[PDB]
Amino acid sequence: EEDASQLIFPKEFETAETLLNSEVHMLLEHRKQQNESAEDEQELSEVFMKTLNYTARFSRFKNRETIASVRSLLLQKKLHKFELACLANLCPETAEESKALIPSLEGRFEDEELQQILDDIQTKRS
Amino acid sequence: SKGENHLTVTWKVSDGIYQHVDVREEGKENAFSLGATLWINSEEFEDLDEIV
Amino acid sequence: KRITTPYMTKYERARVLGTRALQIAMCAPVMVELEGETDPLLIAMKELKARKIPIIIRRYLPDGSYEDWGVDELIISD
Amino acid sequence: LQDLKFVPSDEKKKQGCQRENETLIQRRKDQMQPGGTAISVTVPYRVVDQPLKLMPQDWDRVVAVFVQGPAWQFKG
Amino acid sequence: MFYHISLEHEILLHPRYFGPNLLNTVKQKLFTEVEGTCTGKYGFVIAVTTIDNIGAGVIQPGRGFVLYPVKYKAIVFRPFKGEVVDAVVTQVNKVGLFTEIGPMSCFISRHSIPSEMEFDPNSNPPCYKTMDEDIVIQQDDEIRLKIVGTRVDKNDIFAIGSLMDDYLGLV
Repeated sequence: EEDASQLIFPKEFETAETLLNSEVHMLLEHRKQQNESAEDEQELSEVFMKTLNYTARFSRFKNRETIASVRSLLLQKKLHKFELACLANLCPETAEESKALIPSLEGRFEDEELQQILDDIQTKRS
Repeated sequence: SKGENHLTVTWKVSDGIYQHVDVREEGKENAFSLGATLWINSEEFEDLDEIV
Repeated sequence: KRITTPYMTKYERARVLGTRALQIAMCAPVMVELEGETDPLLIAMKELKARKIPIIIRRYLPDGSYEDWGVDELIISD
Repeated sequence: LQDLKFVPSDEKKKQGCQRENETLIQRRKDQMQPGGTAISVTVPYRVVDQPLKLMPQDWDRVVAVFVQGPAWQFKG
Repeated sequence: MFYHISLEHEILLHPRYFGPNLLNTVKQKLFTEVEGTCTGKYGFVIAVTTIDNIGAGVIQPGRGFVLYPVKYKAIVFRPFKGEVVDAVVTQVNKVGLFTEIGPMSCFISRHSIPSEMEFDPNSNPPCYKTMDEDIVIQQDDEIRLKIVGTRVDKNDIFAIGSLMDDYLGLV
């Protein structure tokens, strides 16, 4: 029954709070830095390494303030916490594209307002 | 560090000046255990309380 | 604001010496100087008497509540 | 020894209690005459607390003795 | 997609570990026990961000171990059917593209990419291209793919992607 296109997710995951790739990058880099300072002979897993560098390739934002800002200026709208993250990860350019990627947005907003939101997010990209 | 047969008593003689003294242990049951007789400058001390 | 009896039941004392002895046998650190006995039961007993056993007794009440009592808080019988 | 009362030393130091130079009591205890009338009288008894400060007159006086265990307690 | 969630775990701690550093030792045992693990329930636990609280250690009767139910918040990557996620193509083959989304390996079968795409077995490296060579996708290229299915394995998850929707594809 699970399909993200129609916004249907398991009860166990519904209460979860989503994270942007830049956000995760800041968290994971904090974690690796903490790994170095308080040095102990401990090792970082392959899943963490291939998630840190992957998030590095798709981190649309780098400045810590740009992440909080895109998140705040987006949550001011009525988006679901899922759309909040995928629109900041994907950074769709045309509103028609955003609705194509996330079909949940169809009828949620008018195209010109949606385009405004997308334009704002895009100007924040670093 | 002198070995399982040793404990060291370090005490503060003055602010920023400390003495380190060697305590020899004998008759240990295990590496973790106390020796029945403590020694310092060849004289014996019966327990830590005697040393203090 | 506990209402159970402030005394250690014979069962509590027994199960404490049993479990604590087993932990000592598995070399969890001992809370009191071994004069050199090695039977974990004798050490666990010495701890108890010195009131140094690191265990709290979770006493369930019939209604479903519970009260945690440190072994150092309540009174030993023997 | 005087009040025949046990007090944990835990609280005594926690209360800030001050020390005597030695344990010597001039205690009151009313004792019955061979005709049965009780009236108290006392003259020096010394119980050991700081033994090496003791003066040459007193040391060999022991009649009864509170021991801790280790023999170093008596050195000298 | 990445999520921040509260999770719980019960760790059995050997009596030899009791003593002063006990709780820090629990914290440390938890990280090594759940980080990097993967489950169909929650996805991949990328990293533990914080430990909410360590529950009271219940001493198990009969065996000396005390079990600590510890609650913690971790970064977890959960894929879903219908997801649209950026993926890095790692290997191109005569039968679809092998790509990676974070820790999750993913595959786009030859039958789920647009009709125009065809395999070029001798390019350096091999790649998929259209009859006009307008879009050519090879190793290290970034592809927006839509996940259409997934299978859960022991400490692993594998997903099957598609490039059939209107705005998927290269970069």
